[PDB]
Amino acid sequence: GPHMATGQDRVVALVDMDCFFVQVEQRQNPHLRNKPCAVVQYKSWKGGGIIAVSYEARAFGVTRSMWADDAKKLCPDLLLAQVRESRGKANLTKYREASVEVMEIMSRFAVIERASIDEAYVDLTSAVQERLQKLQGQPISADLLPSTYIEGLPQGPEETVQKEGMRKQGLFQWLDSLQIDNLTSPDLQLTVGAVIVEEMRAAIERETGFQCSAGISHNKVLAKLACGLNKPNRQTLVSHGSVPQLFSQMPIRKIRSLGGKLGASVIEILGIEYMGELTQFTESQLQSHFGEKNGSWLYAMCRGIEHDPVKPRQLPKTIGCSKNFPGKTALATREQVQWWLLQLAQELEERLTKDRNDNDRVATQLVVSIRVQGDKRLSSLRRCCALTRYDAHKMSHDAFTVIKNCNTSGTEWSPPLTMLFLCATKFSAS
DNA sequence: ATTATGACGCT
DNA sequence: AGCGTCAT
Ligand SMILES: Nc1ncnc2c1ncn2[C@H]1C[C@H](O)[C@@H](COP(=O)(O)NP(=O)(O)OP(=O)(O)O)O1
Ligand SMILES: [Mg+2]
Ligand SMILES: [Mg+2]
Repeated sequence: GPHMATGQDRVVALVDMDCFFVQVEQRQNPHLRNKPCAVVQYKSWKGGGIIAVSYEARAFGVTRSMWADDAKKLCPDLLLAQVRESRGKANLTKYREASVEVMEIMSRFAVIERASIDEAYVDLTSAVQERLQKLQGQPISADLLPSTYIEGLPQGPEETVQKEGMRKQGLFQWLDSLQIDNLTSPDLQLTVGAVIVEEMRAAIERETGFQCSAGISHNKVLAKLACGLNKPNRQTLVSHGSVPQLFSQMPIRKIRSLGGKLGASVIEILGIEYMGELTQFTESQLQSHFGEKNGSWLYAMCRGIEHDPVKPRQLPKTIGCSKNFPGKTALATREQVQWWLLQLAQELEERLTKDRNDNDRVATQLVVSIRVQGDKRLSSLRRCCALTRYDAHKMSHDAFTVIKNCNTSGTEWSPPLTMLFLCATKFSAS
């Protein structure tokens, strides 16, 4: 009763750009705007591999990982923008720089955690407290929440046939039920968080041209889940009270970290399908199947409770360059391996020198990873060496020295390499 | 031949 | 340190 935590202590948002690489290309090329469009990498094999898809193109069934030639069968008028190629490889610099634009705007509002190139978590607890104090007892107008969905609403008892009418009816029920004179009300705190996130999203769109979606809840897992509920160009508030019904039909795999083998094991060992079904197990039972850490996490998460903090980190902690060499193109000679290590190392040096100038830090460790032909894993081997100078020839020579004894017999390289990966790690202030 | 590349856990 | 998992 009075001592059971409810996981309502924080306001956390997850902001995620809508079809991000597509919007970057559409801002640059107005002919692509408001059209079925996708971003592709590498044209020669099957038209290239799609890595981002506009919502207009998704309506035809175009998806990430599809070959462009196959996407064109579903959507003959599909427009395509190609990732830049430099030194024989895809180069993602344009999208990293667009990401920095968005992250720098978000960081004006609150401390962010960079979770991917196109999304960040926001800890809004302090910002909400401040807004609630300057705005004491004032009601919250629906006009301050023009793109917000309240998950689970409307419920109960004609315009509720179009989606915007449903959105507003749900929002009206929520606001009509708020206790606005209670500064410690979790529901009120989430609502003010949503007001701030509307402002944040308006600033992003105003200052970059890019649209995004967002989730607002009490922790990162619920904010991430909420964000996807009403994409694109909308934000969703998931309250603590909404959790039982939301989770009652929510496949386990939809919760972040449960989309792989662990979630599969939860389903198979417990014989359940939905996140809410987890409430019927004791914490010790869950720890017995999934380990102490996972068991405690699952016990809390199925009740809507999670404590993982929004880490104060706007910048990536590693800077890496990778290229696959599939099928017949696998690297089979020592000259080949050395040339591609140099290409990767030259891109890496460019990115590292810029990083040192921008961010006052230097990487101190170089990690080299390879995949051997026939291995299913993303890395067949990983070895590190010191990164003492931002020099591409030195980095590539060192990488070759750490991996060269993976070569069983030469001039020749066997078995052939199907992936090379260089990663700079262990940054220190400079 | 689903690529480029991020974070973090385990031992 | 090096491998495994999960993610966009
Ligand atoms: N598996 C992958 N491989 C390569 N690039 C990828 C990728 N997944 C995503 N990207 C790149 C390309 C993506 O544009 C970007 C962000 O990924 P999302 O946030 O998962 N998806 P998006 O923003 O496109 O659409 P929306 O969020 O509206 O559903 O990262
Ligand atoms: Mg996105
Ligand atoms: Mg994303």
